[PDB]
Amino acid sequence: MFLKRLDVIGFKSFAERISVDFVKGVTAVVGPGKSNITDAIRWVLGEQSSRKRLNLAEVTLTLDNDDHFLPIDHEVSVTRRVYRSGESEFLINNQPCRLKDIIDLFMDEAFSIISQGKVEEILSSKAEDRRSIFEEAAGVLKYKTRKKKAENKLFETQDNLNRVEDILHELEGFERVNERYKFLSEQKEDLTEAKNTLFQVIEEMDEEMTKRFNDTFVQIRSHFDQVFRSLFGGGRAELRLTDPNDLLHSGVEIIAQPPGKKLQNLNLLSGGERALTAIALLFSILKVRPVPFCVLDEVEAALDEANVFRFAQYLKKYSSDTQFIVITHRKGTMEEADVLYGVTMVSKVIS
Amino acid sequence: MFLKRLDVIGFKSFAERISVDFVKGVTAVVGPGKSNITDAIRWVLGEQSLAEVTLTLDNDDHFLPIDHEVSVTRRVYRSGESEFLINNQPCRLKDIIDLFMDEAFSIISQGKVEEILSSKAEDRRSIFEEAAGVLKYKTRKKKAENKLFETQDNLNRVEDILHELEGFERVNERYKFLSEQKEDLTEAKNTLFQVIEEMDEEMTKRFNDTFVQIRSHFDQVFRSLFGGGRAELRLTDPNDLLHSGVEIIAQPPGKKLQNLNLLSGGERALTAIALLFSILKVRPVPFCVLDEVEAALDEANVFRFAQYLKKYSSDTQFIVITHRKGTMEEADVLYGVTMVSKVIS
Amino acid sequence: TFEGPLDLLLHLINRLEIDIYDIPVAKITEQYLLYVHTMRVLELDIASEYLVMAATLLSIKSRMLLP
Amino acid sequence: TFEGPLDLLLHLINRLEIDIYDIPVAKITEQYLLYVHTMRVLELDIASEYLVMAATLLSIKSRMLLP
Repeated sequence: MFLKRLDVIGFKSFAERISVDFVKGVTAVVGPGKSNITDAIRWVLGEQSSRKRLNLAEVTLTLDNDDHFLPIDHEVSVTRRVYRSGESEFLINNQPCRLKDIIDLFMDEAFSIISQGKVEEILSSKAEDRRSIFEEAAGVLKYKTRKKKAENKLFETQDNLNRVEDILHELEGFERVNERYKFLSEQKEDLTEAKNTLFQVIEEMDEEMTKRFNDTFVQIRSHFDQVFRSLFGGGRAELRLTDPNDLLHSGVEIIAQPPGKKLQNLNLLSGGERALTAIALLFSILKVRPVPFCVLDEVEAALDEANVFRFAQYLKKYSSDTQFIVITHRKGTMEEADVLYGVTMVSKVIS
Repeated sequence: MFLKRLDVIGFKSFAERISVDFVKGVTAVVGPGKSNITDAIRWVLGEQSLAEVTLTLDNDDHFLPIDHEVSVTRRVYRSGESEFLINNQPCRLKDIIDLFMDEAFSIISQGKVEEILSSKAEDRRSIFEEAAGVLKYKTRKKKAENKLFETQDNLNRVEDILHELEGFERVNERYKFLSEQKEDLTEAKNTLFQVIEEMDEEMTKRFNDTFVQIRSHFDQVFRSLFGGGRAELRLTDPNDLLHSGVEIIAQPPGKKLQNLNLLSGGERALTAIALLFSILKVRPVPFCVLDEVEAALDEANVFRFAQYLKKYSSDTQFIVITHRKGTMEEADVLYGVTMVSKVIS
Repeated sequence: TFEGPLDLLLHLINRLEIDIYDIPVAKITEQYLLYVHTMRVLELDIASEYLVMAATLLSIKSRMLLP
Repeated sequence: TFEGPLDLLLHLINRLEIDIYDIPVAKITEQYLLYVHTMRVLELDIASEYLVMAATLLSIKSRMLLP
């Protein structure tokens, strides 16, 4: 749930312990080497993101240890180490543990970790793969998995029929034969009936899957336009669909007209407009499948002021929802912030 | 599914690539430095675990075909970074599970077999709760309770206004309704714990229905190995099941029914191998590795055990590593490993 | 006290939804929509679980036929 | 073609089980037992999912009461 604290020793730029105490809701980070705090959590969490200190006005280091205070519904410590050679350990409340063990209360998605590159990760990607982001928010991916295996399972039961059709023709001609053939084709006829109606089921389920998809896709459209204005003030914003049908494998375009320039294509928009639109997009996807962890890594650096304001505004208002830790050099957020920790390059931090 | 191969470079004792080709079902490993191959998979999977220039990377690859041929490969350096690649494209770790949960494999060493036998009989039931598939309920039930205290505290906070409201048009219309509604609310609350009961009845019904099966096979497998004796798994606090414990008692042939350890020998060994074949019966997995596990067994023992795997083939893929003779010729395919280390048939 | 754990929490869950959202009018709200999604996606997923198991037994029964 | 995706694979799944295991006698087999477990644990888990969601709305509805 709401993160209590982060303990930091020997990690990247971090010489001494610098412990960070992490309020519920909004929190802040200032610098021109500060960037590395997201990476900490990012890394302790296990998502993708030298890795140990070595700073030359100080002796190089062979371990890195980072700790997540992080209270759940108890206070639960999640802590991660690495060495040369080196081993790596995992400790819940400082007792050593496995990694599958990390998820647990995580799945019984989770957090979002947002940097400037991820915001390009999206905008750039060929509009085919993008729908994955909506499939994910439409919660429709699990169906897609099991459906997929039920099919691979279905071809099995299929091939056995063909193998059965083979004896049936060989059986065209004592007491053995007639009693069997009468039954064999009796039973196989029953079997292809089962098979048929399963695909039937996949249809309906594919109807719900898509019903599921765009029911959600429509909601994400509403908020995309509504949030776009709350930031640009305003313009229109829509998310198109290449191949409106063939939905399951169809694509999603993102078109935005910031105030001034007419409704047109992203990028050739340029600016920190093409930035803002995505921040707008993200607040809105966050509306359909929210998560109680959000970090933002120097994301508003292309926005101009009142922009930076309205964005920072949005987080000011996004408080009681999820815990927000944003890291930036920006002024709009800094005073609109709640709690700041300064980080200055070896690096050091406190209020 | 059934592992195709393991590519090995720069890992622990491993200088050159030594690639291992891993048949379906039974497979083998010989040595007096061989021990490190389990560790490879163990490590690539993500579970806990002089004459040449030192090395700053380690790269291990899982060929491993699924229902396609799917490569699972893991690297580490000094500083150092670590990468993750499915079919040699870089990936995240949550991404590792997927087809794993949509448990999985068992990895068995001599220490894990002590990990079990030693542990205070309280915690042991976790192994049966896990096979009784009853742990998931236990999670959600747990959060529904923590959720239930919430709805509870709000009532108390509501009971408070209700007494303050003991005395215009506002009051009477509200109080009439307020206690109307709260009365309805404690009705909901009550019956939820009701539900937890029934679900706890099924949870335990679920537990020992499975616990009974694991008992049958424990005794049946014990004989197939010792030939025979009795083996039972007791229950400390027969009721209070959910938090109760599990003792493990065995009488190998000869010595009467008595307590493990003071049994000693590779008897106390065998019983656990027996136990494990049997837990494997209730929640099987298509991956099993065994790290020098039969080293305390005497021959015909080593035989019958090795026998069991000889017969356990079409079930799951078995990779066992040992210096033992019973298994080696009863094996299917052997790879020699000799200390830097090297391997092939 | 009878019938099931399940249907009884269905009598229930149903009775709650109405008492929160479907109260006079039935006002669609951001967290109402959320509520239906979370619920309406589940049923698909549960269905998809019985879907896999259905196809399974078929391959199994398909298989008992022949040697 | 009607009713649900679900109950129709219930008519089904039920019909399969019987055709494999519950065929004359109803012989309990190692992989029959397995079959029931995998199935009978599921329902508990599904129930436990609706269990969490049930308690949830309660805290929610408990909460609308008061400011």
